[PDB]
Amino acid sequence: MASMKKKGSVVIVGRINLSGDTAYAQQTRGEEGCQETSQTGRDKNQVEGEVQIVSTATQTFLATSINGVLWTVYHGAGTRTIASPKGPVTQMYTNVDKDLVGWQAPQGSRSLTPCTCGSSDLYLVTRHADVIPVRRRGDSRGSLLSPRPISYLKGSSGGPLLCPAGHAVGIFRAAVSTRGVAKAVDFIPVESLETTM
Ligand SMILES: COc1ccc2nc(C)c(O[C@@H]3C[C@H]4C(=O)N[C@]5(C(=O)NS(=O)(=O)C6(C)CC6)C[C@H]5/C=C\CCCCC[C@H](NC(=O)OCC5(C)CC5)C(=O)N4C3)nc2c1
Ligand SMILES: [Zn+2]
Repeated sequence: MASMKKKGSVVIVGRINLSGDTAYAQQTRGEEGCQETSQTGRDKNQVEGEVQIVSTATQTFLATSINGVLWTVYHGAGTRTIASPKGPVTQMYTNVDKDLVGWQAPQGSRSLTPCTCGSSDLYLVTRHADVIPVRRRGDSRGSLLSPRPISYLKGSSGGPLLCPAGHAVGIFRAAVSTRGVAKAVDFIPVESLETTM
């Protein structure tokens, strides 16, 4: 069929700045430039940092570099390429059973180190640069110390859960809610990433 369309690439549209004493979101590309970059797959913007804000034509979420792989959720990215300076980059990891995908980390990004602390005092980083204390409750669950409406977590899948030392403990996947209040989060453990690799 000569009519059949191709889905666009995932596009980096900003980042969560964790460099200093204050966490804050930065936008690096507007909606229109995102639209064109998604269709061409050609993204000339400089990439920095560990947590990227990413978008498709219809969804926005996060992606996190750990050990030289930019990781995110399958329910956001599907099987899509990511835009890069030389054109679309095909996924190097895809696992729908884990809700997980990964591409080679962009040039200029910084990678988080996988946590080996065994600590259960975690920190979730959201797309609004909120740093949310989370107590680990199992291999893939943690409770929010201060619950809040799921609205505040929407769009943060693909972001990191970090240990007190700033290592990557997991990738935020799903919210566990009661009457619209997020009491707990479900995440992909970093060990599951390390095994996928
Ligand atoms: C298609 O192929 C696949 C393969 C595997 C897969 N595996 C999943 C677990 C999954 O789940 C769905 C997406 C996910 C998010 O919503 N993810 C974010 C998020 O932010 N997404 S997002 O906005 O960035 C978006 C949509 C990308 C743009 C983090 C939340 C934030 C708010 C959630 C509010 C309402 C939703 C509450 C819900 N809860 C829950 O399902 O609990 C289950 C469990 C743990 C047993 C009890 C929930 O979280 N999700 C539902 N889809 C798939 C799909
Ligand atoms: Zn650690």
